[PDB]
Amino acid sequence: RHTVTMIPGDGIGPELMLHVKSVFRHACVPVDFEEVHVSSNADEEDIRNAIMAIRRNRVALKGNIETNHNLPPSHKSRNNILRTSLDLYANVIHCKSLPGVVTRHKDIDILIVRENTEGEYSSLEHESVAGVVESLKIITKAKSLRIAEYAFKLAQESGRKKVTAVHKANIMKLGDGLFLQCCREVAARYPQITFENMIVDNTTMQLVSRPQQFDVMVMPNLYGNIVNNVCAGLVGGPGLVAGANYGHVYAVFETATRNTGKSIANKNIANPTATLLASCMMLDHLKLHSYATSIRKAVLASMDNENMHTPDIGGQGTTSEAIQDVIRHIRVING
Amino acid sequence: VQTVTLIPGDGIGPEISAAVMKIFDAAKAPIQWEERNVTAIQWMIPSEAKESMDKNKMGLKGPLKTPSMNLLLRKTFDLYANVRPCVSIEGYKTPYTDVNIVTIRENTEGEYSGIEHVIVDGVVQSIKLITEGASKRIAEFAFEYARNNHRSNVTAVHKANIMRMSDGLFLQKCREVAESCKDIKFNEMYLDTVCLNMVQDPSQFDVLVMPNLYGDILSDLCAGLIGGLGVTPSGNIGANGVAIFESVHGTAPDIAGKDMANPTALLLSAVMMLRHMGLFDHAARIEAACFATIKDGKSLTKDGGNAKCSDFTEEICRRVKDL
Ligand SMILES: Nc1ncnc2c1ncn2[C@@H]1O[C@H](COP(=O)(O)OP(=O)(O)O)[C@@H](O)[C@H]1O
Ligand SMILES: [Mg+2]
Ligand SMILES: [Mg+2]
Repeated sequence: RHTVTMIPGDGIGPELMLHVKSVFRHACVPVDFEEVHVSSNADEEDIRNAIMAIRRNRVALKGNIETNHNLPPSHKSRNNILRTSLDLYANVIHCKSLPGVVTRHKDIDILIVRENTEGEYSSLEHESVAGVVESLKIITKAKSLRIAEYAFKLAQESGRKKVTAVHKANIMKLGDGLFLQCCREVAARYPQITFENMIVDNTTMQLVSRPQQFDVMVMPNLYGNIVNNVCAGLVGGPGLVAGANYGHVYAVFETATRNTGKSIANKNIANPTATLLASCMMLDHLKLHSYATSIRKAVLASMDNENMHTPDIGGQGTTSEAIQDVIRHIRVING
Repeated sequence: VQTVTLIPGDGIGPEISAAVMKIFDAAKAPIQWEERNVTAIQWMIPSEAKESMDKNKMGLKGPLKTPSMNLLLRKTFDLYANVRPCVSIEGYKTPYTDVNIVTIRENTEGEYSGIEHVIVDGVVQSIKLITEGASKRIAEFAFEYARNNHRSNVTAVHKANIMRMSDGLFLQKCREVAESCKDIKFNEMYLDTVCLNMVQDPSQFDVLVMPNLYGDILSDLCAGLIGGLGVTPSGNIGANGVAIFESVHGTAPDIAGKDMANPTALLLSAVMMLRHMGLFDHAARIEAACFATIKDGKSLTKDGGNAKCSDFTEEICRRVKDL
């Protein structure tokens, strides 16, 4: 039996965490969740306990914390505090077109590896003189090498054939140029893999017109934020795609797009897919592959049936009907 | 009858300018073309180009080959507001059909401050600069644009959750202006969410106002929804009533003389130019003349079928004459 940290978060997090437990109970998953809560308090006591809880368990499942962006810069995104404190440097999402969820684009299969601890999320900011603010984007060789090493290893291990570095180095010559140089240093050790690069501007155009061209994509923090959401939106929105946050020792799992769902919370219409697919991602990490596969095949099987779909993907069903259907498809495996 | 400085530029630049000039004349447009050759000297643009612009106040720029000429022009004329109206074109069809978005980008500042440091070896610092003045200015223009172009909504795009001080200040200015202009409906939105919803349902958006890096990306994003840079108008607004309107695509050196080019985008930039001046009648007539030509869809360029740039241009002239 494994003990895993659970941070319910705000919005749809808690209600979906209940459904993850239902599914686990039903599937006889040998995983116990130690829940830890993160309030809106300006005091960082709650978030420090969450860090420590993760240091202990090394694995967490996580909802999104809402950030009130009207408060002072002292009050930092608890989400961002967690991944930097835990040094979960690699955000990984796999946006693959789902057969049952028809969108404008098909045959999408993108692995996005995003630097997760650095760049413009460094929270370095000052006002030199009244009405003049400087934000310090930080790019280092250590972290760019590290993320490129991951992206190339992932491609090699997944049987992928191309890595694409997304950047803005024609304008950010030193910053994004350094990141891009580290991708090339690593590329020299993976001659089996094709290395290309694309400016973040042009990438978004390519994603909305011909996203079949992309395979593995590797990039700094903010461009990752953009490409993740674009690619998520292409395959049918925020309810479908699971996100992973890997450090050397720790690992936290979440919905790829990282949304609260504040405005749909407590109305039994949130899409449980992304959250469930994340729990399976966590099970694979814990080496519980048989349970991961049972739940994942159940979840994906439900997506083929349009009657089970929730509003966010063109349907009319509730969360609980989708979970009912997921559980039915584990019954046929389970008994 | 007014004069407008003309920068045909390079490659296919002359052809598409010649096509835009001929359509403007075919449509009886009260415009004179003071042709001009922008180029780096000593670094400056030539005194004749500088003088043309301070005189005429209005310009048209074809694709310029490769500091950057665009960078140069920006600092010279204080071009602070990049505007890109993206609308779906019937006939040149994409998976996105309901599109009508204006991307309003702060153009001087933000992530493109040009300030980078090697703090220590293997550690680089890039400065994103957000000021009170520039943020207030690009806000005021966005609200002014919506009024003068009859738009209902203006959305401020940001990442203030992460970059509190900088994006929060930018956002602070957009709020103040919105309070002084309650006849336009104002909402805030995170860049990642905007991107997320844009690719699912782009009809939800109207006018997007934002800092430099977000605008640079979203403008290209939107442009990709409507079919690319080859069909996209663009306009830059400067200090004391100056404005350039460009073809934002490449010079296409392959087909420079072969007459396979496509003037649509520069034309639309010219239509946009006319609208800014106040010649709405001529603008709407040429715009409609273009859309109808594209809609027929047999006499299209390689960019398309196999009909030449001249046959396309003549088709515009044929129809625009018959209002
Ligand atoms: N699981 C989900 N199911 C349905 N809609 C969702 C889901 N997650 C997010 N959304 C919707 O996608 C958008 C995500 O933005 P949002 O919830 O506001 O995240 P955030 O609070 O982090 O900015 C919202 O429209 C939200 O209602
Ligand atoms: Mg969020
Ligand atoms: Mg651009």
